[PDB]
Amino acid sequence: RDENKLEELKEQGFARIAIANEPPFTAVGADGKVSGAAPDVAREIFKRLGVADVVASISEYGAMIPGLQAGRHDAITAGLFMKPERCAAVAYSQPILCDAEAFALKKGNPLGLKSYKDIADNPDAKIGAPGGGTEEKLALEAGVPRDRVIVVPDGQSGLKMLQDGRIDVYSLPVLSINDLVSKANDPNVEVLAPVEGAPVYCDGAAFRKGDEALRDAFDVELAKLKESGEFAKIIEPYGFSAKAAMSTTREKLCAAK
Ligand SMILES: CC1=N[C@H](C(=O)O)[C@@H](O)CN1
Repeated sequence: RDENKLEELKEQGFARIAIANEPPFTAVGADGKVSGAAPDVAREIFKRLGVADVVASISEYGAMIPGLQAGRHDAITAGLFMKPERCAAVAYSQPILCDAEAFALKKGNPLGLKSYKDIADNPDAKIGAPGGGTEEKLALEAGVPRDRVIVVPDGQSGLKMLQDGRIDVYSLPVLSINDLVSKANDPNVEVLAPVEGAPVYCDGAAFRKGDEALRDAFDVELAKLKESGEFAKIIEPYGFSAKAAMSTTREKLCAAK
């Protein structure tokens, strides 16, 4: 289950992957099929490694690394963006899904919220964000107090919380917000993208430190997918940029900048 992880996954027939259900990063249809850019890439690569299918678990973003280190899943494939502190806890693949950050906001933006700092500087402003995710951390880092950063389980709840006036802003990656609002059919909601002063992130498939040999194998296929253009064929129908991911590396994103 360490150096010989791939072998066991092959003779097991499947790999356990962690997702959050946030299109177009991850998605689950009523059928039960797991799609989205991250699981499709993960699915294709595992297939190439002799691993016949993926079995997915839904959880919130903050439970993913703990679940991985506890050995509950074989990889995180969910748009879990590379950050120094995350990089120190897992063995990431090379970059896959890149995106900026966005705001879902009341029409006309009554509070003038354009950066995470704007939220911090207004004591009335509450921001909705996934628990343990990048947006929550960026709000906290900009100086939004804990009790004004509100944990939101998923996009549909964030939208509803915004409509109810529980939050003044809901924050996800641009592609996630765009997808959510276009399906929302709500003239009172408005998108602000990208968030001013917020970093641009890329994710990878995240593995246990002791599963680095599996990570290497996954990466050999990722690199071949990138080289052929097949990588672009999988992720770009979802709105992602292949070039962005190919323009940087794990080490650059994991660097303390
Ligand atoms: C795809 C996605 N990634 C963020 C993260 O990696 O924390 C989450 O906070 C929100 N959605």
